[PDB]
Amino acid sequence: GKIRTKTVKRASRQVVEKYYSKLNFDFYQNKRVIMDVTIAESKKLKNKIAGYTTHIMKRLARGPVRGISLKLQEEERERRMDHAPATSDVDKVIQSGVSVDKKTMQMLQRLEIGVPRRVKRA
Amino acid sequence: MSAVESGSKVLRMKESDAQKLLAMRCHIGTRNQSSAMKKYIYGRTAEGSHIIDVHMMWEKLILAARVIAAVENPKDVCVCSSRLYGTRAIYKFSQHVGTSFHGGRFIPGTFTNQIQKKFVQPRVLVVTDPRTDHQAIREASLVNIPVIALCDTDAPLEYVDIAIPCNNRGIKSIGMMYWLLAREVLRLRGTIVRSVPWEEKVDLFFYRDPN
Amino acid sequence: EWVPCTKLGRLVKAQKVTSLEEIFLFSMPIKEHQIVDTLIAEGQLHDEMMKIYPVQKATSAGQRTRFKAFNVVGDCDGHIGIGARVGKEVSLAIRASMIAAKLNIVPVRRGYWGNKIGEPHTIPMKVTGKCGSVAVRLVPAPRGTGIVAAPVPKKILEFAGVEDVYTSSRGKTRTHGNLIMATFYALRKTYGFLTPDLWADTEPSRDPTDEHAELLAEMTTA
Amino acid sequence: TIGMFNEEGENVDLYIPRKCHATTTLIEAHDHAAVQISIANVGPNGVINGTTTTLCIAGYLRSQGESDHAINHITIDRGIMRIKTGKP
Amino acid sequence: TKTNGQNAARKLVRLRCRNRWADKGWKRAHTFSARKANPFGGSSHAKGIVLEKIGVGAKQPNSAIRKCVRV
Amino acid sequence: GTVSRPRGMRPKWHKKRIKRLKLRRRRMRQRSK
Amino acid sequence: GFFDADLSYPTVRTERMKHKRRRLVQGPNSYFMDVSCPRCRQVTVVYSHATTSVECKGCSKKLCRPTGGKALLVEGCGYRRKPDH
Amino acid sequence: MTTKRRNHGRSKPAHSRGRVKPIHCFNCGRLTPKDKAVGRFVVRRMLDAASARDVAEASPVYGANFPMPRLYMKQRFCIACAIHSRTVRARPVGNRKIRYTKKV
Amino acid sequence: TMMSVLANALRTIASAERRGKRQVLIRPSSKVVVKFLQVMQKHGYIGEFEIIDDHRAGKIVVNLNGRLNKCGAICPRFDCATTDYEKWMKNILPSRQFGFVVLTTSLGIMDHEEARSRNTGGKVLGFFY
RNA sequence: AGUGUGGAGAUCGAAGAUGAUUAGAAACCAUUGUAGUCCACACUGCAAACGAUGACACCCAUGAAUUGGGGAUACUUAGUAUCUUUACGGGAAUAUCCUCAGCACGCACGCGAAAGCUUUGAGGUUACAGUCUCAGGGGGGAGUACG
RNA sequence: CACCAUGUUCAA
Ligand SMILES: [K+]
Ligand SMILES: [K+]
Ligand SMILES: [K+]
Ligand SMILES: [K+]
Ligand SMILES: [K+]
Ligand SMILES: [K+]
Ligand SMILES: [Mg+2]
Ligand SMILES: [Mg+2]
Ligand SMILES: [Mg+2]
Ligand SMILES: [Mg+2]
Ligand SMILES: [Mg+2]
Ligand SMILES: [Mg+2]
Ligand SMILES: [Mg+2]
Ligand SMILES: [Mg+2]
Ligand SMILES: [Mg+2]
Ligand code: NA
Ligand code: NA
Ligand code: NA
Ligand code: NA
Ligand code: NA
Ligand code: NA
Ligand code: NA
Repeated sequence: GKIRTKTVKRASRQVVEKYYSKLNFDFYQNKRVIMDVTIAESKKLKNKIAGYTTHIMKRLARGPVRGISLKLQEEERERRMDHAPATSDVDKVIQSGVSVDKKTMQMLQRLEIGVPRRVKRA
Repeated sequence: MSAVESGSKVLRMKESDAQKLLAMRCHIGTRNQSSAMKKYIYGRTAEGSHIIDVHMMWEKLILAARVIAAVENPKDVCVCSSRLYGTRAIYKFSQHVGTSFHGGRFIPGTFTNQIQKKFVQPRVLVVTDPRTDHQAIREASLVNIPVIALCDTDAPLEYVDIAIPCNNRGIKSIGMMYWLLAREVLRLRGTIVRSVPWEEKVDLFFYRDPN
Repeated sequence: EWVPCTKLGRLVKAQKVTSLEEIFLFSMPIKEHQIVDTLIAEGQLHDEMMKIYPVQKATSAGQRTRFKAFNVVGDCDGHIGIGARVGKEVSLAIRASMIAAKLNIVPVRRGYWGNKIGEPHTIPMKVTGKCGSVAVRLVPAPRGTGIVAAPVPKKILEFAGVEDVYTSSRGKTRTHGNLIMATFYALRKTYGFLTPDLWADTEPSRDPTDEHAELLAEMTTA
Repeated sequence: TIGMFNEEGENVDLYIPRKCHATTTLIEAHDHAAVQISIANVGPNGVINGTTTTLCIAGYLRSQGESDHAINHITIDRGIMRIKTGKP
Repeated sequence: TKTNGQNAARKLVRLRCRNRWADKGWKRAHTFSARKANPFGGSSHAKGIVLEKIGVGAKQPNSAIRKCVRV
Repeated sequence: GTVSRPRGMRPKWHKKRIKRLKLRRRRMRQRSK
Repeated sequence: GFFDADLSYPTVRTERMKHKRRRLVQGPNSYFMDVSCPRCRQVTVVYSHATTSVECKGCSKKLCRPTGGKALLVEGCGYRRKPDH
Repeated sequence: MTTKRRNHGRSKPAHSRGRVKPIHCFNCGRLTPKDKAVGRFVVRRMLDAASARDVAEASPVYGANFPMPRLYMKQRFCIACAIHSRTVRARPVGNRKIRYTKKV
Repeated sequence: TMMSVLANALRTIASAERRGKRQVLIRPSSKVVVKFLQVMQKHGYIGEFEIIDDHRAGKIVVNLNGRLNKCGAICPRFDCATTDYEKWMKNILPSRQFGFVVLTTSLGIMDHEEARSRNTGGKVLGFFY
């Protein structure tokens, strides 16, 4: 039974959030960083935090981890989603021809505006 | 709500608006009918899928827009979503219209727990689906908050006041209904003109895989 | 010493809402008991302890005893409030139930029996209020009648501001938790009955959180 | 003109409650489900003006699931929504 | 449930007459079995002659001896 | 256990005990008659 | 927004669905037809829900068959629905 | 005391029928009504996987092309016999209402 | 079977008002039913109502506003004198300020306020408020 | 279940018998077994004879089904197929929509002490009145005694 | 699926 209690897990999640650039994939160099960026009465807890910070870093290299918020990663990935195609997708469907079923065309014919130009049956 | 006091036809659905609705399949139901949404259904296709009236969809869409545009101070109109398919839509809608939003799990007590430190008191609530956003609608029933909801053919209409009959399942359909709603609210203000088409693309309203 | 956590409480402290009737008109819930402290004139609001009794939960080692306290608040001028709370201590339960009494404050409609002379003295119509099996029926009475009610309903009807009434009770009236709430529910029903006096159409009004929306934004902002 | 009055003419009522616009139901002070929806008035062009038209719905109508149908009836009555499309 | 006819007074009179006998207080005051069994014969007080003294053990949970006499 | 507290023996067996008591009472009156 | 139902003036769709007694005003469900003898070409008026087997007056030929509902007309006959009124 | 089941434990509504003839329980023979009894239709292999392999190895007719026969029994149980044999268990009050219309 | 037609009609109207309906169909109809409805109409408790002829006991469609709390029939008719008007408002009416007791009198079907002014007793038909 | 008279008597089986178990155990278990169980005629009229819910009538929100009979293939009217087919056969069953009648399921008001009921009310009730009828009045004694 | 009966009177 070697579960990291919530005190170790919360503190190791705080360290990764604040010192992600300084951390690494090894326990011993990370434990050195934990030694001076943390205040704790116990060396054992600092040892368990260093073990779980390294576990978080190995998890972060494979993908995003719930409970960790890194602003540099978030903004960089947000800019990726902000990019738009040269032409709109709804336009491309219209220029390619909108296909409707029988019931939809009956409703369109009953409309005051009539059937739109680039709309055909299926 | 296309009818105005002067009798002008300015808010009525044009041919461009109908094309956008038809391309994104916003008129497609769920084959499962509901008593509250029976009126909004024009008919049933041969394969069983229900077809949403487009006049009734547009009348309800403008009514919601005129209600949202009537809120002098934004950010007390909350746009909630739980499907994760409308999470980017409500984020983009809030970017232009200027409203509050919350995607993902609705934390219970957000509208009722006054000491939560994450406690908000909106004036209007907008949700993507009454069934999946039942938590937000339930709290709004305790604090006098009207609800505007994008409702499908099988939606339950308890505690929702303005129901937009729409296809709130597909990625492209949800993006268009929030794009059309955002465009109309901006048009109802002085932000953009009706003649010039909107420069913002509906693709920014679509949901993207996190990968 | 009061930092409002709600838009209504912020408006009350900023003196933008000055009466309980604006809250009553727009059906807004009251989440802070300090809203009633401001909006009721000093010395008008009175409190009284109706009932205190212990409730027990059987546990593995003996049992646990807590105390349920009933408080009645009211200005004797058309406002009544009933609130019940449980605490591990009698004093703690008493304090919590005074807060709950102010939070559950309702308006009471007072009318006439015969001629509409002077201030209203009785309820406008027959009303009943039910809690559990207990139902309390209040009947309008002529002037000079007084409150013909049991001592527990009589105290609530005195705090509500009615002078003459005929009261009948049914069920287990010795269950004073239900008897206190049954009287309170009957008085709440007075403003839900549509009388030909209220048939006329009234013009729309602006919600206080709508009218002062720009003021409330800058409070949270700064 | 609305409320309980005296023989001297004074208004006896403490306050005049709102009435639901669909059921003519007095909206009580402690129901907390009744809403007030204000629809913006639009000028000849697409831009709104300062005026709005507000509807009051009792909280029991929303719990039944009939507040959507009631608002449809009211907005058509007040000339806000169009009941059907015109002739092509 | 009961009858509600305009000319149904005979049924309502018999209903109360038959069902009043289920009232133990009413039946006791309208029958002679209570007075015939009552030693005092329907009177408040009555004189007597003492026969013997008896001590009655009080019912539980009480434990005592109550002084009593046969009269 | 399908029933509530009887406060006595089983009602079916009390009914049978009463049933036999009536039989022996009508036999004692028969022999005197 | 759609059209609200009117109790005194029901629409065609709802009135057509209704049972003849459940209708707003009670009315019959049957009619009369002009059926011609297959071997005679002589026309007789036949009830739509006839339960007695109708014979051609000259032919003496069965023109219909009883059923639990509408009468089944003979093969080779021609019929036209007579106006109700 | 209180009504435990709206079903009353049987598949007999109030105005459906009066009497349903009882069956003998599969295990102990207790006479229980046919709609109340806990009925299970089982299809059992005559031999287990290892025993079938040995017998089918010695069988000219049985193998991959021709399957071995099975046992088909409709078993109806008394309520006491079904609970003890664990073909059916007591359930939480909320979970009591869920029914399965097909073998799962 | 149906024994009182007015009692059935008033239960149908009262049920529709509690349910918030704008219209109600009444079947069957009589002269007493129509005369009762006209008394409520002249006091503003119901809107326009329409009688449909079906060559039988007709049907009535009543347009309902939200002003009617409860209407009902008192059975049996319970003949009422001019001195019993006060005792009937004390029993069945919510207040002395509003609500009407409808009686059938030799001068016609009218509410208790009109009947008292005409100085006529009658048989109590019902109430509405 | 029981009774009478004739049958019948395979299985099961009150009473009874034997063997176990047990401190005891003509109890549960085992092997048997009489009356019964089955039939005809005649009695009896005692059930958790239950939905522990009297009968008749009105109104009453929703979705998926089910059994029988039919019909169709504040708007002036809104489709649809599948399989078998030399004689209880101008057939049978399906699909879609509607409708009357029946047994119901998951259910919006409302009701209820609650459990729960809910067009199948236990709803439309202190805002108490559609009609008729039966029963109840703290627990026992006692459904006993007498007639 | 061998056998497994009981707990003096009031009051914490
Ligand atoms: K149950
Ligand atoms: K049947
Ligand atoms: K039975
Ligand atoms: K045997
Ligand atoms: K007897
Ligand atoms: K002993
Ligand atoms: Mg048990
Ligand atoms: Mg039990
Ligand atoms: Mg009992
Ligand atoms: Mg025999
Ligand atoms: Mg044996
Ligand atoms: Mg019996
Ligand atoms: Mg019974
Ligand atoms: Mg009564
Ligand atoms: Mg008794
Ligand atoms: Na003692
Ligand atoms: Na003693
Ligand atoms: Na069962
Ligand atoms: Na033993
Ligand atoms: Na039963
Ligand atoms: Na059938
Ligand atoms: Na003692």
